[PDB]
Amino acid sequence: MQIFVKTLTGKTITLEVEPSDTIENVKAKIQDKEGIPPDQQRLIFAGKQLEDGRTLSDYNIQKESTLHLVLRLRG
Amino acid sequence: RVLKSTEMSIGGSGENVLSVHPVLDDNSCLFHAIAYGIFKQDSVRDLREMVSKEVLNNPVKFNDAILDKPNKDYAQWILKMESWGGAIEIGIISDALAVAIYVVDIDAVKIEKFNEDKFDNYILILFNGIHYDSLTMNEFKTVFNKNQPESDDVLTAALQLASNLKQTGYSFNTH
Repeated sequence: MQIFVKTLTGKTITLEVEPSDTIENVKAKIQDKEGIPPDQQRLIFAGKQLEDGRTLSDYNIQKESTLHLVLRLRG
Repeated sequence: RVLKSTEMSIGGSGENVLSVHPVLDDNSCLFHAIAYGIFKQDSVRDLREMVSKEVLNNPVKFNDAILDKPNKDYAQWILKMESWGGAIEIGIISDALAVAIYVVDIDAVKIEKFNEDKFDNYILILFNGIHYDSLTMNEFKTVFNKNQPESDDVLTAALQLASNLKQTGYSFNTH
């Protein structure tokens, strides 16, 4: 399966996931591809703030679904 | 000469040095750090306002979920001197000034890049988890260009510096 993640900096990125993958897995996959620590990552799909523990199927995220990534980094 | 703990050799040439340029530890250090890199003349008011403006002026990109807060609230909130800037501010400021901004993340030993594929020029700010500083070469150059050979030597220097700073306990973090 293939999903997309778009950033506020105009970046679009293609992940390869599974409906049973947790948001955490996705966050790790984003770390592995973009070098961003998961604790600095907020993921959003369909106006929802996705939780680390739930899965991709739980949010009906499926083929060619686009996720939104926003970082923290407050100092 | 022997480098200070806040300095790092760049490349093998031995002529060039990367170093922390510390900024005021108040609540607006992210803005001090960016302002130093780009304007070298402190501004915070102007920087806060441009963020707040862009947010108000595009409620579609910066909608309430993205912002974790109602579009109007965040626009007001980020105008307060006690509000900590973060990734959302960096993104906007980067766009508006057509300069990429790279966060050298000490705790992670990573470099988180903003708009690196839209703008070839970038600055480096140093993030210790609760505070931002600026990074300069030879204490005079703050804007680099990712298409030059020097650039990789600089990024490599930034990473080692981050690594040294983490080892010596200047990291902190929160999550």
